[PDB]
Amino acid sequence: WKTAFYAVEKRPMFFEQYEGGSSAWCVKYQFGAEDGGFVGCCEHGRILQI
Amino acid sequence: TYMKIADYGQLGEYTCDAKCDAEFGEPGNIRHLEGKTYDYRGVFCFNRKNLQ
Repeated sequence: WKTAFYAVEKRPMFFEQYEGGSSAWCVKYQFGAEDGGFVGCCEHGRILQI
Repeated sequence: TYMKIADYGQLGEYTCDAKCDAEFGEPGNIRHLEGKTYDYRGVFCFNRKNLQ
């Protein structure tokens, strides 16, 4: 697995008060994260079926 | 000239405690008006001997 499938991480989870859309009586929070993944060389794995 | 502020508006309203907003209120006027000043003058003469 260390070379058959790679995981790509760009920016971890983050939270922030969304100034704008939030007034003196109601807050609007906004969270997010950015990541991805792909396969490496797929002659390194295998799968079992019926 | 000078200021004359007419009347403060009605701003607050005692809204319900659910809405995420206020409600607009009436404005106030200031009425920058002016005023002038007058002058007062006159004269009087004399002789010179008849005053000595």
